[PDB]
Amino acid sequence: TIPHLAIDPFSLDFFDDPYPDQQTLRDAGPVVYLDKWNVYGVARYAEVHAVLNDPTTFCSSRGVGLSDFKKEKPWRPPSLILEADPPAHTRPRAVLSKVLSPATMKTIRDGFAAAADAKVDELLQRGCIDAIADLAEAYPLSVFPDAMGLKQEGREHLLPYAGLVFNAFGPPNELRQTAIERSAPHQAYVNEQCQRPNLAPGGFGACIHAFTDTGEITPDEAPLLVRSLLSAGLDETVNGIGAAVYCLARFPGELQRLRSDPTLARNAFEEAVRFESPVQTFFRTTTREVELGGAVIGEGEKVLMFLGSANRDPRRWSDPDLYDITRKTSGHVGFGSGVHMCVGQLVARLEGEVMLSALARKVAAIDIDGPVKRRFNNTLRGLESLPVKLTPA
Ligand code: HEM
Ligand SMILES: [Cl-]
Repeated sequence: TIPHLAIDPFSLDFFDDPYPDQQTLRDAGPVVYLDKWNVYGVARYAEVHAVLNDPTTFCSSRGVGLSDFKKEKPWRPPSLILEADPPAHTRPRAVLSKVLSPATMKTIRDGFAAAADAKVDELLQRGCIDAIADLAEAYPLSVFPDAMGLKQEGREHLLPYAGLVFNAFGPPNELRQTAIERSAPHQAYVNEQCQRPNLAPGGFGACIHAFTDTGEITPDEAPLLVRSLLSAGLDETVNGIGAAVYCLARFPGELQRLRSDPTLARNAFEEAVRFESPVQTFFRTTTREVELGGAVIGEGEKVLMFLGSANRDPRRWSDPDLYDITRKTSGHVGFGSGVHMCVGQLVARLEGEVMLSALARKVAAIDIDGPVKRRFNNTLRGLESLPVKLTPA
């Protein structure tokens, strides 16, 4: 009933161009079995959405990577929020919801937008830049560690730690094992920055620790919750911004539209998240036998959701492979869906919006003028290097 496929969704060959293989996964059926890793796969929008919105049946507490925590030790203590199910999930989720709240965005927006405008001004002075290192990476590094309240020393550890976390979701291939091999110093830095004295007042980290007063989290829970914001947030936002620039470079008509109406900045970033889906994949584990799209999956089985494929499923999207900054993007799963939907999505959309706004107001053209190079990660899709020439407006 269920087709078996030999496609390795974590192969370098696959990362180089996933889109043909994703149609193959979508069209083979609503539920596939991937023989290479012994997991079920769902690549159509409808089934991905169904799995995300039934956390009771498709739990996260047994891990959202390939590894099943009922069978193997996690490579690090479990996240109190990503790797938890309701009800244990609920109060740490509420805390991070308040730490990264609609009202909190007001406190940071002016400084985030000023840093984005200043970065664009700086890059226009240079002309030909690397839109990854010099923009997609430089800008979040210039705002988020400060907004966290991190000290300056040691920040070189943040990007290697983030890439490790997302490689560790993958299967035990060389990408993952090389990442854990090099992990000890980055792990040591992050855990130490999670302690309350090392987090500057008014920042996200201090604010998490302040919630230990309310009964929502205990003092001994705060460091692990801070860890969440030093694990998630950087690489996806970097890849999202780099994806936006990439699209604006390859689809100049959309840059011209954005220039003519800079208020499209926020949706242009959201369309970039759907179009490239920085978070490509996530696992769930069945807590029972379940019927999913005509297929029967037993208990304790790993289910791989293809988020990026779901975002390009023609059964849901008109012209899915076109970048359209006026698309009705509501309902894409680039941030997930349901109880675990990205709690930091307001931070990400804010960083993305103000950067695209600065480009929309300050740049006339963005032209690729060098070899484009892809960055390989078990879970993240993004670019290594994007040489562009910026033309001032
Ligand atoms: C373009 C940027 C981003 C993308 C594409 C993205 C993607 C995602 C996705 C797909 C999930 C779902 C996890 C699941 O369903 O198991 C998630 C959850 C999460 N994200 Fe984001 N994220 C982004 C930015 C951020 C930022 C900026 C932060 C923090 C400031 C953050 C923190 C978190 C946390 C803590 C969770 C776990 C939430 C929970 O389990 O309830 N993310 N993210
Ligand atoms: Cl760790």
